[PDB]
Amino acid sequence: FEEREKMMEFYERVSGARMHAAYIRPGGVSLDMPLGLMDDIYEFASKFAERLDEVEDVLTTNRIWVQRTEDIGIVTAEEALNYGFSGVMLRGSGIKWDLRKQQPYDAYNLVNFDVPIGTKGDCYDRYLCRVEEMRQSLRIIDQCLNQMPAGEIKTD
Amino acid sequence: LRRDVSPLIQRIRAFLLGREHNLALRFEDGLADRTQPQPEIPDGPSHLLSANYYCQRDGRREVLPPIDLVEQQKQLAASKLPTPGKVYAWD
Amino acid sequence: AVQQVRPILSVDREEARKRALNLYKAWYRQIPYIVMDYDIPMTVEQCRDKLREEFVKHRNVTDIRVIDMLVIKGQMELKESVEIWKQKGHIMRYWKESQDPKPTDFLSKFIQGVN
Amino acid sequence: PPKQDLPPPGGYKKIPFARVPPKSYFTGFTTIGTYVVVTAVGLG
Amino acid sequence: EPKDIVEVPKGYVYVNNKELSMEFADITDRAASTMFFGELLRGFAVTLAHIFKEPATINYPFEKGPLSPRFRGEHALRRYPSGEERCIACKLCEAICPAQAITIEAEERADGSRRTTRYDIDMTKCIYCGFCQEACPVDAIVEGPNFEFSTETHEELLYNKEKLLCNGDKWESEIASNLQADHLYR
Amino acid sequence: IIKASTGLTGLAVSTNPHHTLSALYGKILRAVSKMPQDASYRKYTEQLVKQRADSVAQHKDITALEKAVGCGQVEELIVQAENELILARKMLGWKPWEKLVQAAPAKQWDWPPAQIM
Amino acid sequence: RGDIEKVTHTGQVFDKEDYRNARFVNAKRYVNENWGIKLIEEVPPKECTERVVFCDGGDGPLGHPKVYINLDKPGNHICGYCGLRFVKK
Amino acid sequence: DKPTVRQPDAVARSHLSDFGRYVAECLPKYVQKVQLTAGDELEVLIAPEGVVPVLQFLKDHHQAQFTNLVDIAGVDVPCRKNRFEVVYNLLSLRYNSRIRVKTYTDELTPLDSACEVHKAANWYEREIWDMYGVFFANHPDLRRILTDYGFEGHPQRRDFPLSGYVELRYDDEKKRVVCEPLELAQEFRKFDLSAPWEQFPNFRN
Amino acid sequence: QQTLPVAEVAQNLPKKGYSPFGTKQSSVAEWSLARLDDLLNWGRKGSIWPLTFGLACCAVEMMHIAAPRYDMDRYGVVFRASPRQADVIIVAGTLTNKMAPALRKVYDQMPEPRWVISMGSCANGGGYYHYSYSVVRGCDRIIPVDIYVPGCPPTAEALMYGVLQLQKKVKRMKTLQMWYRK
Ligand SMILES: CCCCCCCCCCCCCCCCCC(=O)OC[C@H](COP(=O)([O-])OCC[N+](C)(C)C)OC(=O)CCCCCCCCCCCCCCCCC
Ligand SMILES: CCCCCCCCCCCCCC
Ligand code: SF4
Ligand code: SF4
Ligand code: SF4
Ligand SMILES: [Zn+2]
Repeated sequence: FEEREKMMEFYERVSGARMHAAYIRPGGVSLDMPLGLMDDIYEFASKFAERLDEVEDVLTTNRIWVQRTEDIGIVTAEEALNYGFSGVMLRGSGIKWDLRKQQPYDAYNLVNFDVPIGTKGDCYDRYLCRVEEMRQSLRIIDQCLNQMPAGEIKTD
Repeated sequence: LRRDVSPLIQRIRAFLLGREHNLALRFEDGLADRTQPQPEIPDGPSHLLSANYYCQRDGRREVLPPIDLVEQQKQLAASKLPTPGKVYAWD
Repeated sequence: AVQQVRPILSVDREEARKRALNLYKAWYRQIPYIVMDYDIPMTVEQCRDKLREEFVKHRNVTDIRVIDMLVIKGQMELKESVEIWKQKGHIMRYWKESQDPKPTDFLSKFIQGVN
Repeated sequence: PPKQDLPPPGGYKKIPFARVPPKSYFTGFTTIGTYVVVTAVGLG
Repeated sequence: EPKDIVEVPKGYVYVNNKELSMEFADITDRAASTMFFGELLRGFAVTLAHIFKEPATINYPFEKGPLSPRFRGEHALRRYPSGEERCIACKLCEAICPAQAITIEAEERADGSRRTTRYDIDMTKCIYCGFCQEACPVDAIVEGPNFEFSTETHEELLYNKEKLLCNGDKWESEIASNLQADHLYR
Repeated sequence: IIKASTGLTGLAVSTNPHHTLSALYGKILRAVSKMPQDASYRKYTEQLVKQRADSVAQHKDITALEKAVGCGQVEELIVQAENELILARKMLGWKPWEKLVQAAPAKQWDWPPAQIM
Repeated sequence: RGDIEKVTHTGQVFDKEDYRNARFVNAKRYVNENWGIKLIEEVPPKECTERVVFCDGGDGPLGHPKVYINLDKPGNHICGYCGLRFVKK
Repeated sequence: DKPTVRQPDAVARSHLSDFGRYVAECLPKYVQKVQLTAGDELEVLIAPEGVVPVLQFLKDHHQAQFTNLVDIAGVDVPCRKNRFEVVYNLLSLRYNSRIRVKTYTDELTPLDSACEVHKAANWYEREIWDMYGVFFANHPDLRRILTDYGFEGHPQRRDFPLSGYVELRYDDEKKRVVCEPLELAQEFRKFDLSAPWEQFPNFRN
Repeated sequence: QQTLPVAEVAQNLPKKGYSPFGTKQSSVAEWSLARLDDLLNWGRKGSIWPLTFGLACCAVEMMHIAAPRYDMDRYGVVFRASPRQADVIIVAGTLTNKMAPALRKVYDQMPEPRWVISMGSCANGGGYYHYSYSVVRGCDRIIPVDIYVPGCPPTAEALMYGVLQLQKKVKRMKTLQMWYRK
């Protein structure tokens, strides 16, 4: 949550509110990003890999976390499809389905990333899937900081 | 330059972390300036004053009521089976 | 006039009357367990009188689909009263214990306010 | 001058995303052998 | 290297997909980490390392957190440099106030100018969204930098026109600096 | 030569997928043979399951069958054939080939609905 | 206390017999000392030569929308946005 | 080109047109009208009595494997003879598409529950029971899910007011949270935002 | 309305002191009861224990005073799960019709002394859901409120402003001197 408070500081920098931004609107965005947000977001994305490495060194390898997560809450894939599951609870049960890749929207098809798929369907596979979505979100953040064009911020 | 512990405690922390340590805390040298020069937002594709008319740019009027497909086939008509889309293997 | 619709749990009026009497029997059995558990300031006889008044203000309807919708809603309140699923603030809502009564004569309504 | 908020030319260096492991010092045979040697010295 | 149970496709990553090695070296390694608490000692080592870090705490209220010139706080009514209040009673801000906090009543002033006679903001109905800041054509209503305005009483969180005018008079310098440093973004 | 896992929990691997698929396809033919010939659903299901049965009978390898069908892995093909068998059992009783059970009411599918017209 | 009987710039004051002055025995009444009328008639009118003049609030993009005022009619012409007065001799 | 105007997908239009004609050919009894709206989405307007088999067909056909039922949406149109309409949104992972199945329901007419087909509807129709008040026959558990336990009426029905009929406060002579008639401290100021000039000439026919 | 004094006037004024009841009260018993009240209010404004309640989005901000930028444990403030082991309930979020007896029961089972912080616009006056059917118009009409944190999401700076103003309210709270003058 130290890093999460850094991202709400970034939200306050771009929109003026820490949490409820009112920023993304029909027809683009309301305001252009201020100058110097690139260096701040880049420094945060450089340090966040090491922060996740420390958090995974504490949480992921531990026997108590494994005994509290693994083989617990196992959901089958046909139950996931029949009960209308979506997202990580689909992806943790082995089903290869990510809406950012199959039906792309808002320039997800010009950026490249990986879709994490679980195997067993328990809590541990979904936790590892969430950490892998975190790291692939860092990759997409890297690509979007690498390329952006100069132009308008909203439709005309 | 930056506030930290003495390098003996830094080496102790780097040994106990299992990796080389980069400072999580932000500093004034690593961030951008709070006062920036005043920017100029560039114009988009249709702020040209000569060529554009709204009738060629009106997306709200180019929509239509939904098409009755049986009626459309009846008007326009007077192998593999139809699929809703491309086959994706999620297995 | 005439209309052909799908029924709700009953074909004729006699089955709907039987379902309403089953509601009255089940609510009668559920009232002494409501009184001892919910911590409400209402005697069992006052609860049964309120149940009778709730049925009396719905005696006037004649349509079987309206009657069966009332049966379905009364069964929902019964299921929300068998399991406790509620507090004492919502059980007393039938009695309207906080609303001060308003007069019905035209002189007192003229004196008090335009409503 | 930066008239709009843009990345610098030449691009950025690569943001890390992979998990690097921490430094491991103990092999299991080394751990069992050091435990046996330390226990024998302590019993002496 | 441990083998893979299911061969991964291109562009996908499988977690918990590596088969556990049945050779003697890996079994002895995981056995030593089991009975001698290897990952527990690694987690304790990481935690003891982060004891020696510098705290991220700031000494409130002597030290206050970073902010932005676009920050949304207390509503305020600006005035012109000549001293006349900026608001011209056009009721755009109340028409766009999505929780209907603003209440505007107006009439012709004695000099003929179009002015308000009642500008109320329910601050308990506000969501601090800046739609009145964007809707205002003469830049009268703004979100001031103030957010330390917690009250002991619910009635003090219902701003009158005079309280908003006092907020515009009090917070004039920072609001002027923010609208100097922010107006070409909008 | 057998698949270690499907990469998908809840479905174990199948020992004999070919006989299960052929039995389900024969049961789909037996359920669809009671349908009237004028119904288009019978013709579409017969074309589908005849193409799938020729794909099963032509290919003896499992992954070659999965590539030749192209829908997915063979356990999901068993799941699809079981679902279509349940459908072919149900549509004999649901009777879909007849005319409309209910005609269109006046101003039922008009948008915007508030107009006088 | 004189803030209870003070009159705001909208011509509002509570009467002495009103019950609504009982809310001000524990919290003082807020009356803005800077009335806009006095500070807009303290500004002298601007003498101009042209037949029409433009007003934009004196700040550019931070003022009001730019409007054009005709000065052929004798007298003081008041901008309807900011209240600045123009005159042509 | 036209950068402001949204560019549609022609191949998705052709695939959904062929599949919509396929659905209208497969079920002549229950499917009432197949339409293809702007934005490449297929709407299959059906009879009420075909609420349960058609979705079952869309669960179980080989070219219709709509395994996910993402939500069921109810729209209250009081001007029609059958008032409510019920919209089933289904997602197909095998063919990577979506379909909408729309039916109409009166205030008293049942709907056959889709819980035998899709289990997510096990709560979703419950929401349509609570917000609108349509009875779902053969439901394993039909109760109010989102409103109060002593709540009377159905909220998202358009005959229901926005602020409700009653309010709740705390009362000390009864030591309870009590129910009172609704009085707003400030009323909801209704804004007349109706368009006096028509803008779209293609929707008056 | 008064303003903050000019630095010459501020240099003219003496120091206020910690005690809000003054230095001397011209009686030995009044001075002893005032100092006992000062010690008691120091023990009470130090480490108020808020309640794990968290109705809505404003709660996510509540963890930003848990998060190490702002650190509510520096002030003594520390969360406890049970309402019996809590001084404060931070009503923060939308209070609906189903949560009226829940909030009343959780507030009533909490022991005296009781101070309630109303964080967020929904808890203050309903907010963006004020005109709806299910939302109670603020949490004042069910339970008493001592502190009204006004932001919709408050900044955690603005939430700790409400917490510090509650600590100043407890510092001015007088019971033993009231007992002597009752
Ligand atoms: C300066 C000090 C720094 C360190 C301070 C902290 C010290 C370390 C931590 C202390 C305790 C921490 C809190 C409790 C944690 C409990 C964890 C736990 O037990 O988890 C259960 C887990 C469970 O094991 P698991 O995680 O593998 O689970 C899978 C296996 N099943 C399900 C079958 C159990 O770990 C253990 O039980 C491990 C064994 C613990 C007891 C040690 C047995 C030693 C046996 C003798 C060794 C002989 C070697 C060979 C000799 C040959 C001679 C010829
Ligand atoms: C695992 C340790 C085995 C040996 C333990 C005992 C070692 C010492 C034995 C006694 C030695 C006496 C020397 C005179
Ligand atoms: S910030 Fe938004 S909610 Fe607050 S007064 Fe302005 S328009 Fe209304
Ligand atoms: S939008 Fe601005 S000028 Fe118009 S009524 Fe509101 S505050 Fe006044
Ligand atoms: S006051 Fe604002 S942030 Fe808080 S619960 Fe309500 S909407 Fe969410
Ligand atoms: Zn002007």
